[PDB]
Amino acid sequence: LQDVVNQNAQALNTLVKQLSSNFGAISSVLNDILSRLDKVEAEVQIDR
Amino acid sequence: LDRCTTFDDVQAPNYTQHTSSMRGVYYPDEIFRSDTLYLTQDLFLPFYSNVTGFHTINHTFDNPVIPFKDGIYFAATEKSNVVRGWVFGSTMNNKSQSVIIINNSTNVVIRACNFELCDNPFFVVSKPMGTQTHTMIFDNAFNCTFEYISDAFSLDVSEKSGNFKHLREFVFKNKDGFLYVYKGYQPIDVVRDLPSGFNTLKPIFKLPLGIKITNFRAILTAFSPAQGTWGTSAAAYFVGY
Amino acid sequence: FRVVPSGDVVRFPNITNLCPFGEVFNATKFPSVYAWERKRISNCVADYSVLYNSTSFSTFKCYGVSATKLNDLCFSNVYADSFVVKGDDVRQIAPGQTGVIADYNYKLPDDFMGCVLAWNTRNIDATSTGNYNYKYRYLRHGKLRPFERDISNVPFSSDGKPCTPPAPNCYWPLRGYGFYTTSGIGYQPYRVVVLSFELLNAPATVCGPKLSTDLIKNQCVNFNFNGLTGTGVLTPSSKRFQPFQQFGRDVSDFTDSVRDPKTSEILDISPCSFGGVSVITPGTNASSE
Amino acid sequence: SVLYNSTSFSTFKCYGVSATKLNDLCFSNVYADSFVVKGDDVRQIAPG
Ligand SMILES: *[C@@H]1O[C@H](CO)[C@@H](O[C@@H]2O[C@H](CO)[C@@H](O[C@@H]3O[C@H](CO)[C@@H](O)[C@H](O)[C@@H]3O)[C@H](O)[C@H]2NC(C)=O)[C@H](O)[C@H]1NC(C)=O
Ligand SMILES: *[C@@H]1O[C@H](CO)[C@@H](O[C@@H]2O[C@H](CO)[C@@H](O[C@@H]3O[C@H](CO)[C@@H](O)[C@H](O)[C@@H]3O)[C@H](O)[C@H]2NC(C)=O)[C@H](O)[C@H]1NC(C)=O
Ligand SMILES: *[C@@H]1O[C@H](CO)[C@@H](O[C@@H]2O[C@H](CO)[C@@H](O[C@@H]3O[C@H](CO)[C@@H](O)[C@H](O)[C@@H]3O)[C@H](O)[C@H]2NC(C)=O)[C@H](O)[C@H]1NC(C)=O
Ligand SMILES: *[C@@H]1O[C@H](CO)[C@@H](O[C@@H]2O[C@H](CO)[C@@H](O)[C@H](O)[C@H]2NC(C)=O)[C@H](O)[C@H]1NC(C)=O
Ligand SMILES: *[C@@H]1O[C@H](CO)[C@@H](O[C@@H]2O[C@H](CO)[C@@H](O)[C@H](O)[C@H]2NC(C)=O)[C@H](O)[C@H]1NC(C)=O
Ligand SMILES: *[C@@H]1O[C@H](CO)[C@@H](O[C@@H]2O[C@H](CO)[C@@H](O)[C@H](O)[C@H]2NC(C)=O)[C@H](O)[C@H]1NC(C)=O
Ligand SMILES: *[C@@H]1O[C@H](CO)[C@@H](O[C@@H]2O[C@H](CO)[C@@H](O)[C@H](O)[C@H]2NC(C)=O)[C@H](O)[C@H]1NC(C)=O
Ligand SMILES: CCCCC/C=C\C/C=C/CCCCCCCC(=O)O
Ligand SMILES: *[C@@H]1O[C@H](CO)[C@@H](O)[C@H](O)[C@H]1NC(C)=O
Ligand SMILES: *[C@@H]1O[C@H](CO)[C@@H](O)[C@H](O)[C@H]1NC(C)=O
Ligand SMILES: *[C@@H]1O[C@H](CO)[C@@H](O)[C@H](O)[C@H]1NC(C)=O
Ligand SMILES: *[C@@H]1O[C@H](CO)[C@@H](O)[C@H](O)[C@H]1NC(C)=O
Ligand SMILES: *[C@@H]1O[C@H](CO)[C@@H](O)[C@H](O)[C@H]1NC(C)=O
Repeated sequence: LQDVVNQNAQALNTLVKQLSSNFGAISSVLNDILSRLDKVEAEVQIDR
Repeated sequence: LDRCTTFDDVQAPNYTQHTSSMRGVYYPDEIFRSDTLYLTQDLFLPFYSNVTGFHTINHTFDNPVIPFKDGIYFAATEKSNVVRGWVFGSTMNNKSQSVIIINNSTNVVIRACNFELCDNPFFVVSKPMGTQTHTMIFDNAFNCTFEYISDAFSLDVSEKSGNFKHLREFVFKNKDGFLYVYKGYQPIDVVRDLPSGFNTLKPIFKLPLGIKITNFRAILTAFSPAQGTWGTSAAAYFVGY
Repeated sequence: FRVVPSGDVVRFPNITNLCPFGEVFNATKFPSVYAWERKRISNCVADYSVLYNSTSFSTFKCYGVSATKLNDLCFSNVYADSFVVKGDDVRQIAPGQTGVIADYNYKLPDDFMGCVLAWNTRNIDATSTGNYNYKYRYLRHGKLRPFERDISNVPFSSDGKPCTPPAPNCYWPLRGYGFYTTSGIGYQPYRVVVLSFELLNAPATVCGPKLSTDLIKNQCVNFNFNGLTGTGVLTPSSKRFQPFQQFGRDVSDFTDSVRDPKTSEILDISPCSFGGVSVITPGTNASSE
Repeated sequence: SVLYNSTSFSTFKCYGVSATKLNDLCFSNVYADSFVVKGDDVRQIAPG
C-alpha cells in the first residue's frame, strides 16, 4: 500500500518537473519567448 | 629601486603537492533558487584534485610563470597580506597585451596595456615602520586599452606573527574575450597546509579585455629590514586547474 | 477555475539620460579594424528613433531578438564595438563567416546576441589622392577567437622563426586600405557598429522609452518587469536575493519571484487560475439546469 | 587563404557545409563552372 501511494505521488511530481525541458526551443519559458520574439518565430518555438 | 631589481641568492621553488577538498564551487548563473538540487555542466575543480603550493619564507621567494590552461583556482593562506595580485598574459613582455590586477595599499587597480614587465615584480614594506615604500611591478606601459580603479580604502600592511589567519580563494576563467573572476573568503587557524572544507565563491568581475591568456604570475611583497636589504615574511598560495 | 486580469503594472528603473547616440554614431574618428575599439553603455534610455533624422544605415541586422520588440525591453551588460572596413568586407561581420577579416581581425561568437549596423562613409573617409590610414592584418599563425583583438606588429615568416623585414620570406603583417573618391562601391569605406547585450536574466540599466506605473498587489494583473511580461498576482516575499540576482525560478523553470527595480523589494509571483470545478447534469434531453 | 592577398569577392555563399569547416575536409568529384553575368542577375545564381 505504501508503494502504491509513493508511485502515484512520484508520477505527478515527475510530470511537474518535466516542464523545464526545452524540447529544442530557444527556451522553456513561454514568457521569455513572447517577450523576446515577434509572433512569427514565437509560433515556431511555442509549437515545439 | 627606481628600476626593477633581481634578488640575489634566492632558493629555487619546491613545488609541494597537496589535494583540493570539495573546494572551488561557484555560482553558475545569476538566477535565484532555493531548496532544490541542480545538475549542471561547466568548468569546475574536481574534488580531491592535485594542487601545487608556493611559499614565501626566509630566502624562498616563489613567483614563477605558471600556465593558465583552461582556467585556474587560486587560494592564498596568509596573516600579513603578502599576496597582492596577478599579471595575466601570453608572452609576459612588451610584445603583447597583459593585464595587471593588484591591490596596492589604497586601491584595487586593473589595467590592460603593453607592459614592459619585470621578471621580479614586488611591493616593498619596511619592517621597523610598517609602511609601504616602493612598488616595482613594471618599467613602462603604452597602448592601454582598459583601466579600472576602485574607491579608496586603507590596508594594514605591517608584518604579523603567529598562525595563518585568512584564506582567500579565487577562480579565474577566460571565455569570449571576458575574464571571469569569482571570490570567496574564510577565517582559518592553521600552520602550513591548505585547509579542507567547502565554500562557495561569488562573481566579482567580468572584464572585457579581449586578450590571449596562457600564462600568469603572482605579485608578492618583500619586507626589508633596512634600506637596500631584501627580506620576506611567511605566506603560501596554492594553484589548481 | 479561471480568473482574468483587471490591471496593468509596469516597473522599470529610474533613468533620465538619453543614450550617447551622438558620441557613438557621430564620432569624428573611427579606429582600424585590427584595433577595433569597445565602449560600455549604461544608465540611459535607448530611444533610437532620434536617429531617424540624421542617419541612414545600409546594414542593420539583429540576432537573438526581434527588431520590433526593441522598444519594450531592458538590456544587460551593453557594449558597442567600432571600426572601419571595406565595402566587400561588411558581409564578413556575421556569425560563422570566413575570410581575412573574420579570420585575423574581428570575429563574432557562434551564439552571438546583439545587432550589427553599417553605413557608407565615402565623403568622410575617402580622398581624391587616396587615404591609407585604415589598416587590417592579412598574415597570422592561426585564427582569432571570438571578441579577441591582436595589435602586435611583429614581422611575419611562414617558417615561424624570427626574421628581419629586409629579407626574403619576411613580411610586415599589416596592410593599408586604399580609399579613393573614384573607387567602386566594393572598395569604398564603411563604418560599422556592433552592439552586444543579454536579455531577461540579470540586472539592467539600459531600457527603452516606457512609462512606469504604480505597484498593485493581491490582484490578478498583467505585469512587465524590466521587459519580462506576464500575468499573475504579486505579493510581498520573504526571499533574500543577492545584489547580482534579479529573478528567481522554481523547479519547473517558471519565474516565481522578482526584485522591484525601483524599491528593491522582493515580490512573489503566483498564477491566477486555480481550483477544480465539476458540472452535474440530469441530461440535456431533460433539462438545461 | 592564398587568395586573401589578390582577390575580393562581393558574393560568397556555401550550401551543404559550414564555411568554417572547409579547412578540415576532403572533397570528392570537384568541378568548377565559370561564366559572366550582369550585376542584377547575380541573385539568380542560387537554388530555387
Ligand atoms: C595534476 O596532475 C596532472 C597530471 O596528472 C598535471 O597535469 C600535467 O601538467 C603538466 C605540466 O604542464 C603537463 O605537461 C606538459 O604537457 C604538454 C604536453 O607535453 C606540454 O605543455 C609540455 O610539454 C608538458 O609535457 C602534463 O601534460 C599534464 N598532464 C595531464 C595528464 O594533463 C597537473 O598540472 C596537476 N595539477 C597541478 C600541478 O596543479
Ligand atoms: C594605488 O593606486 C592608485 C591608482 O593609481 C593611486 O591613486 C592615484 O595616484 C596618482 C599619483 O600616483 C594620482 O595622480 C594624480 O592625482 C591628482 C589628481 O588630482 C593630481 O596630482 C594629478 O593630476 C594626478 O592625476 C591619481 O589621481 C590617483 N588616483 C585616484 C583614483 O585617486 C594610489 O596613490 C596608489 N596607492 C599607493 C599607496 O601607492
Ligand atoms: C602601439 O604602440 C606603438 C609604439 O608606440 C605605436 O606605433 C607608433 O604609432 C605612432 C602613431 O601612429 C606612429 O606614428 C609615427 O609618428 C611620427 C610622426 O607622427 C613618425 O615617427 C612616423 O612617421 C609615424 O607617423 C609610429 O611610427 C609608431 N611607432 C612604432 C615604433 O611602430 C602603435 O600605434 C600602437 N598601437 C595601437 C593600436 O595603438
Ligand atoms: C620592450 O622591452 C625590451 C626588452 O626589455 C626593450 O629593449 C630595450 O631597448 C632599448 C632601446 O633600444 C635598449 O637600450 C635596451 O638595451 C633594450 N633592452 C633592455 C633590457 O633594456 C624595448 O626597448 C622595450 N620597448 C620597445 C618599444 O621595444
Ligand atoms: C529634422 O531635420 C530637419 C532637416 O535638418 C530639420 O528641419 C530643418 O530645421 C532647420 C532649423 O530650423 C531649418 O533651417 C531647415 O530649413 C529645416 N529643414 C526643412 C524644414 O526641410 C528638423 O527641424 C529636424 N527635426 C527635429 C525634430 O529635430
Ligand atoms: C526611484 O525614484 C523613486 C521616486 O522618487 C524613488 O522612490 C521614492 O523614494 C523616496 C526616497 O527614499 C521614498 O521616500 C518614496 O516613498 C519612494 N516612492 C515614491 C513613490 O516616491 C526610488 O527610491 C528610486 N529608486 C532608486 C533605486 O533610486
Ligand atoms: C601581398 O601583396 C602585397 C602588395 O602587392 C605585397 O607587398 C608588396 O611587395 C612588393 C614586392 O616586394 C613591393 O614592391 C610592394 O611595395 C609591397 N607592397 C606593400 C609593402 O604595401 C606582399 O609581398 C604580398 N604578400 C605575400 C605573402 O605574397
Ligand atoms: C549609443 C549606444 C546605443 C546602445 C543600444 C541600446 C540598447 C540595445 C539596442 C538597441 C537598438 C538600437 C539600434 C537602432 C537602429 C536604428 C534602425 C534604423 O534607423 O534603421
Ligand atoms: C625541496 O625538496 C627536496 C627534495 O626534492 C628536499 O630535499 C628539500 O629539503 C626541499 N626544500 C624545501 C625548502 O622544502
Ligand atoms: C627559516 O629560518 C628559520 C630561522 O633560521 C628556521 O628555523 C626555519 O627552519 C627556516 N625554514 C625553512 C623552510 O627553511
Ligand atoms: C555630428 O557631427 C557634426 C560634425 O561636428 C555636426 O555638424 C553635427 O551637428 C553632429 N550631429 C549630427 C546629427 O550629424
Ligand atoms: C427525454 O426527454 C423528456 C422530456 O424532457 C425527459 O423527461 C425524458 O426523461 C427523456 N426521455 C427518456 C429518458 O426516455
Ligand atoms: C593575374 O594575371 C595578371 C595578368 O597577367 C598578372 O599580372 C597577375 O600577376 C596575376 N596574378 C594575380 C594574383 O593577379
